Amino acid sequence: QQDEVIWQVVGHEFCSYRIKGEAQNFCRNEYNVTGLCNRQSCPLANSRYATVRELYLYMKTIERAHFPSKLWQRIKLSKNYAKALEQIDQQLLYWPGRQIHRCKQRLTRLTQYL
Amino acid sequence: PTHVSKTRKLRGHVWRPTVNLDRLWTLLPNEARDKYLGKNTEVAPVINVLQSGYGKVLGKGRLPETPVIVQTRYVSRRAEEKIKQAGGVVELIA
Amino acid sequence: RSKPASENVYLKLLVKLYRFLARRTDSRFNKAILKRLFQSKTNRPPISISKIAALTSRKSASSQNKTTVVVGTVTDDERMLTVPKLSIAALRFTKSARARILKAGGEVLTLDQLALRAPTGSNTVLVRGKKHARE
Amino acid sequence: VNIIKKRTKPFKRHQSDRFKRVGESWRKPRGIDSCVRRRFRGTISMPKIGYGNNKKTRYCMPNGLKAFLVRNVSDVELLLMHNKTYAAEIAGNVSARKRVEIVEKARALGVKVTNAGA
Amino acid sequence: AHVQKKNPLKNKAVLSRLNPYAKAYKANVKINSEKTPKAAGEKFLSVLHEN
Amino acid sequence: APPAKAHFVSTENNEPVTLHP
Amino acid sequence: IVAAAAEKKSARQKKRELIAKRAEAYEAEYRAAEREQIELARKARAEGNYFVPHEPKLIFVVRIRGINNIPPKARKIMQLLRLLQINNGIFVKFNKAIKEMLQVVEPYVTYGIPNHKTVRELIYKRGFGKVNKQRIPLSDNAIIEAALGKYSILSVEDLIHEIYTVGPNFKQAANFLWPFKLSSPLGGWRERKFKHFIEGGDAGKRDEHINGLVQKML
RNA sequence: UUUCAAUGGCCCGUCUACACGGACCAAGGAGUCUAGCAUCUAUGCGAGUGUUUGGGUGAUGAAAACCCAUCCGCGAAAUGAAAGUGAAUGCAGGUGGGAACGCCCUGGCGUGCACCAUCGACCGACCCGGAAGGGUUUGAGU
RNA sequence: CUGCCGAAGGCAGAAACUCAGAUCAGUUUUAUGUGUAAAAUGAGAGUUUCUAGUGGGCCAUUUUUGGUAAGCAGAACUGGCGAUGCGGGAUGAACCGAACGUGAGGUUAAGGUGCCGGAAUGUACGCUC
RNA sequence: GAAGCUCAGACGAGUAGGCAGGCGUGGAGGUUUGUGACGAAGCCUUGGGCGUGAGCCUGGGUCGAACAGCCUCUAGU
Repeated sequence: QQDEVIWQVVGHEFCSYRIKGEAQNFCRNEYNVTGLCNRQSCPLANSRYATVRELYLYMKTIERAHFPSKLWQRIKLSKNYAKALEQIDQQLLYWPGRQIHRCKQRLTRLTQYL
Repeated sequence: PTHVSKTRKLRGHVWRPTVNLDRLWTLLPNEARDKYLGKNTEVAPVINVLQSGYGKVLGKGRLPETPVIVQTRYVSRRAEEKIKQAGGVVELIA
Repeated sequence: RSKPASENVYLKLLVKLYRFLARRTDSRFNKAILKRLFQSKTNRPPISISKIAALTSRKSASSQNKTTVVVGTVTDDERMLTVPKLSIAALRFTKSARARILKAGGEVLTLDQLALRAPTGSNTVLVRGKKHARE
Repeated sequence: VNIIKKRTKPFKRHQSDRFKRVGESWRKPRGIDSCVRRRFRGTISMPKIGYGNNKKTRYCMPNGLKAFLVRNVSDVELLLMHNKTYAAEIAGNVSARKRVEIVEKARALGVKVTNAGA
Repeated sequence: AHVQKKNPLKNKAVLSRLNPYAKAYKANVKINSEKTPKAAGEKFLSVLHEN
Repeated sequence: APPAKAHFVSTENNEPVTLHP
Repeated sequence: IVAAAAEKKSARQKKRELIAKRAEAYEAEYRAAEREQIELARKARAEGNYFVPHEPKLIFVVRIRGINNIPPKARKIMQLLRLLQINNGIFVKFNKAIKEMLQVVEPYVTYGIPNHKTVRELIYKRGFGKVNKQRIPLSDNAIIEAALGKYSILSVEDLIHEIYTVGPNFKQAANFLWPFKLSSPLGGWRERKFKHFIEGGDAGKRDEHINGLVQKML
């Protein structure tokens, strides 16, 4: 239905990306920005977000969210760690700036992996 | 569910139904209310409380001034002239 | 008490909304709604559409366009044969009451639409259904 | 910040050092007049809520990283954004092939492993 | 705010904050200078050194 | 009742008398 | 923004010399009060007459017995006085009604008239205000002005004056003040702690000797 | 981890100090299911509510699920020993408090839920009268 | 397993709503004779409703009568015990302190400072073989 | 993880009794591209780690074919 009802059914407990333990839970979502359970970070439970994986970047928007096949758009970066920082932050300036730092840091850790 | 009981934490601790005239118009279907209530017709609607499962009609409520015929076995004392002052007549069914 | 006993997701959302409204406004009405949202069904009796119509058109009346608010169920009363132009915002409407309201008269609203129209409670009569009625 | 443990000796059940039918796991004494329950002198201490450790350091290993159980490479990848606060611990039933595959994945992740050399 | 209670009586800065008068207090003042007037009634001396 | 105020106790009229138990 | 900051700083400054002038006035009043008592005694001695000082309106009460084996009457009285522990101290408006009340808890408390240093020492070091039913230390004059601003008390010196001189708002000033939680006296008590102070013990009235105890308490 | 040194430490359970059980170990071992009733909570519907006594469909396992139908159960009306009778006068009655709201210009003003104090009428059973009218009797009544 | 509340010799808790009060107090003053009435101090005070366990006894206290070689017996109140660990009295169900989360530092209570035993074979004045 | 974050103060015996949150066992539905003959479960251990605790993970040895986390359900727990 909506973002919040999806959260309260999915985000809180029921999700194929939840890993609960002694006192903590983590996120396996290929769409999440922080790896943690939050309203700010769950793209299933909220509108358009962006995320990076190994580097290809997922992006979303609302008007075609009813079509899963073309819902997630992918842009590919294979130039430089520093360069990738400019494309990531440039394409998130006009987008909610809360998770720019988390996305940038994911770029840095994952380039360190490479 | 046994798991949420108290012992799982005590472990280690040792024949005549009646209707009032306020509900008489409820017995008639929605169509009858729409096509007889609130207007002036030479033919008057008839209410058969017997077919609805009521033996006696009692006298709690008011009525709209629309005349109506009430078919019943027993009728209440001043509920009769409640119909008559409303313009209807109680025709007793056997 | 600080949370409802129900697991209903939509009741939780309404609790979430009016928790913010109560704590960020000066509306004692909002505090009352939050308290009545936490009350249980035995403390949330249903109010009849006949009672709502009587209360609006009571004595001096002055019902006008004042929105009627009850934290509960607006049950229908078949005993009256006409329904006035009414506007009631409530937790839940029975299908009979909702149809009778909409077909002949005004409108029904959820507590969401109440927060959209009169978030502070201005021009809202806060009715409650009859308690006891023990059987 | 450093790590402080309020207590290191674990609480043994009373008389577990006298009987073998009595396990070492803690059981709260129930007798009304028992010395342990009435807390006399020179008696083994009872688990109290006051014995808990600092929240900022609770569950943390001596090196400060909380141990996170890992069975496959996916679980290794989940510690990518938490390598500074969590350490992957290999499940005891993971075979040798997945163990070497996982341990090099963690070494490439820069994630500490508490049972790597096994 | 106020993570630690500082005693004004041992910390000069805190005393300065709470009491904007300690800058000019002048505790030790000269009242006696030298001209002291010995004053005790002879009746008082007699009743004191009585019995 | 408030505490007794400071006042005067003239003794020239009644000089103190020595009392012994 | 600059105008508001300047307006804030100015009014806060004007409050500061106001506090300074009040504190200077109270200090001068204390010295003039002690000078007049000395002059009154000296002239009486010179004339052969006698002079009776004012009996002080302020009393400091310290509870010296634990919460065990206390009769319910004494328990209720000390509950009224807010002496719920040992070593707890309170300022009380000594009057006719307080005297007989203290005559019952005499074996359990010791009281005497505090001097200026004692009342100043206690409030600065052990002074904790009761704000929103919470125990908040008097670390700044903002707490005092926001909690007792309706009785013209704006600083610690103002509170000390209202307590030491027993002002019109003494009840409000004392009730704002959490009971003093004093330590065990350095050097200790006497040989027996639960006799009367007059009998070589420690309980009961001790007049001007409460200051010596309080110095050890602090 | 073992051990030593100093300090402390009476053998656990049961029963009103005693007494009764206890050589040791492993496994088993004691508030369960069900019928009714009551409080509370939650869910669905709401002057209604309840499919599974029954019938139809169910092919992929068919003891499930889904659908359909009249009785009938409880409730919608109470009182009387019983025949029986069998409820808004007066916005479905008023007064005061009363949540919330509105109006100004803290307070006042309205405004009044629920509920509580009052309060009149009505339904009856009781009495008088021959339906009207009169009681200051009554019912977990409108 | 842990945490919180916690008795009883009509209670403790839960829910439903009053008034920001002069509304109560194991209390003391004032007035009238332990009763009543109308200043101090403390506290947010409350009302209807239902629902677990208990209704025992030991010890001492002050008020009396019956008493005797001699104790003793019967009342009322008060507390402690009982649900209570800790310091001291050599040790102890009722004696003196003190009401208990895990620790660091300081200071004491009761009792102590010849040795066992942490602490003055300290100071001062007398008594005693 | 609005079921969250944050600041402050007070408090801490506990039987009868009341309330709340968790650990562990057998089986069922969902999920984990879940673990496993390159060794599952079990067992032993003067190894290591976590939790106040119920308990949990892990190194070494033995061993041979199944087993577990998460959310619900259930009980001869």
